[PDB]
Amino acid sequence: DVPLPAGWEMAKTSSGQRYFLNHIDQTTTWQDPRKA
Amino acid sequence: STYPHSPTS
Repeated sequence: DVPLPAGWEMAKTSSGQRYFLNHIDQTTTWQDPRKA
Repeated sequence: STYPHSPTS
């Protein structure tokens, strides 16, 4: 759960957009949760 | 587990 948040979602687009969901808040975070 | 749409599409 450290290398990838567990209450967390991955939406990786081959177009070059790594945007992630927070399944807890229903919020979309572009920011790496491990950086802060 | 779920696919939304890019917030900056």
